[PDB]
Order: sequence, then structure tokens, then C-alpha cells
Amino acid sequence: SEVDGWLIIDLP
Amino acid sequence: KFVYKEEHPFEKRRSEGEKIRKKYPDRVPVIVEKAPKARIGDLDKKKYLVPSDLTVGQFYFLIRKRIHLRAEDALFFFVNNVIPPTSATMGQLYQEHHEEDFFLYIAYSDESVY
Repeated sequence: SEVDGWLIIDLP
Repeated sequence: KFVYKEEHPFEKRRSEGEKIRKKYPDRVPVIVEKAPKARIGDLDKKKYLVPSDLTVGQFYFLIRKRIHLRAEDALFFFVNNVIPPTSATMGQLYQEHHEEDFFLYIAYSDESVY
């Protein structure tokens, strides 16, 4: 999951 | 110190940092690069949008997995040359140490200094 190179991290 | 600052002018970073804090209010932008003169595996991605309530230790674990570190290998974070409190959240770390471009910069190394 990337938007112009930014990784979207979700809570575990 | 970060190659991201050299390859991207401050004006573009500050503008994008302002926009990112508006588009993702529950997340904080973080740039993670390997500390200079370090002997540890490479990190593939450097730009992270992590939740404001994610702990530093959870982000530690995420970066550990991406470097594919062994259980015996060390990973230290440095925020403005200081190892951050592990119990703190990334939001606390961001709200206290974010640079003028509204980005949080974290360096990692196998050693506990610089």
C-alpha cells in the first residue's frame, strides 16, 4: 500500500 | 545527514509535509535511513505513514522485519542523535522531534552511538 512512495502502516 | 534531504529541496518537503498532515490526520510521516558508518542490512523503503498511536517498539519491529534481521541482531533508532524512548508512541515522537518540513527523521544502526 503506497501513495507516491509512502508506505501506509496499520495498527497490529 | 539524510540523502532524502539532499535529493528533495526543503520547499517541496515542507509543502508535502503540510499536505500529508492534512490528508492523514491520524498518521505521521516518517523518513527512515541507515545511519552513516553503520554495518547492518539495507532498508528497502524509507517513507512511512505510521499511525500516531503506534508505539516506537512496534515501529522497531516493523523496520526489523523489512531489514530481515535475525533475532540476535541489534537495531537502534536515532532521532536527532538520541535513542528514542521505546515506550513512547510515534505521535509523541513526531510531535516533539519533527523538523521544519513537518517530517520525522529516524536513523538506524547496529551500534548504540551515532
